[PDB]
Amino acid sequence: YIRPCYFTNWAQYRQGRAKFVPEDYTPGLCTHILFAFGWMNADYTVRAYDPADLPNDWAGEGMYRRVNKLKVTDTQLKTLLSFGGWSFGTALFQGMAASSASRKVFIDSAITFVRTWGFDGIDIDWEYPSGATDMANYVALVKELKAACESEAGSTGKDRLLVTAAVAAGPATIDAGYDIPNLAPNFDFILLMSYDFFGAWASLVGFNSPLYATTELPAEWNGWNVDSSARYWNQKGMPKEKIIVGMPTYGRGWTLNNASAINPGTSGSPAKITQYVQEAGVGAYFEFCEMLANGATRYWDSQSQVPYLVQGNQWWSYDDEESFANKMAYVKREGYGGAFVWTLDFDDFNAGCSNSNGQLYPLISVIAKELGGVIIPKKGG
Ligand SMILES: CCCOc1ccc([C@@H]2c3c(-c4ccccc4O)n[nH]c3C(=O)N2Cc2cccnc2)cc1OC
Repeated sequence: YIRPCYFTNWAQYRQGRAKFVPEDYTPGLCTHILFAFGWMNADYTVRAYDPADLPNDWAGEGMYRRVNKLKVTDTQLKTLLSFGGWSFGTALFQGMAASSASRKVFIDSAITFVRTWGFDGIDIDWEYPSGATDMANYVALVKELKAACESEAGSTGKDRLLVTAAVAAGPATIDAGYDIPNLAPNFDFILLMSYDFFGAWASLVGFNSPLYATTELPAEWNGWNVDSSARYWNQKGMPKEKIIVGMPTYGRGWTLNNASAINPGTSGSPAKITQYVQEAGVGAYFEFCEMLANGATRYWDSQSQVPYLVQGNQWWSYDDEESFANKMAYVKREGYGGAFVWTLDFDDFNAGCSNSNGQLYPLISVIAKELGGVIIPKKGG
């Protein structure tokens, strides 16, 4: 079972208990660490996102080496350099993928870059390719990228670089952007972004990552859930061993319009900002645990098999130990390739919740143990 985890190189800048560096990783937590993110130049060459990624005078070894140095104490761990994300937008992807020669510049620059900095593969999180032009250029990029990685491996004798992508879970996005049959043979696996189905961008109070649909939400959304999107990628021609189910350690929240209307499918505006994530409508597991300690009421959605909590006018959809174990039993029963996490930094990665029994990574640990057979230690002696 492939169990990748996203490392974000800006989580080191969060405050106090939220500060996350690679040294907070613990062996066997993941089989793959995706480094979010690598960056691009206007000419589509590759560069570091953060100067602190490279060995420097101020931070020292730098985040690339500090993440890759994790492979000495986790001897089966592989790393990948990810490109894109939502903040990256699409204008630079659209230009880079526009021609054989613009793609090759990125492809050659990227393969060189990852071999220089110790990564075992290249992850494309273009969010999102859209339309016939994009759809064909995206298929050309992944085929040409894999083609170059095979060559480089053939020439060098090294194990071939991995070629993955974080991909959309929404049916309309999936249709407008991805020629799956022409993509599947050139991908090692895809990180299915089976979350952000509902969110503060809209008034519809819903679930970030419902495993199944619920009749509490209007039928028009029956496809916006983990099970439907994974099936959709399988049905369009991605093999299951390549579909890695996405797992959020963050949650999405709302300021209710009516404090006594607390059911899924009510209406609201973005949630109040939380202390450490500092993004309205988003919040981390280590923040939700404190809400539960400070009086929030925990609810379980039986149809969608995920929790929500309510505290005053604050309504939060999130994931916990129960929803994680239910999604992992889901992954095994249905035979998908494994599960990945967005992100390591939103789990209670240091058993720092006031409520914590000491378990490091209470959420991600369930994936190590239920998919990997790995027991993550408790903090302390
Ligand atoms: C669909 C709209 C959801 O809104 C999102 C906004 C941003 C990201 C996230 C992100 C950020 C970012 C980081 C910390 C705090 C605020 C931010 O806006 N910077 N780059 C990225 C990124 O790619 N994100 C999404 C992502 C990429 C790959 C895999 N999983 C998630 C995410 C949002 O949800 C997508």
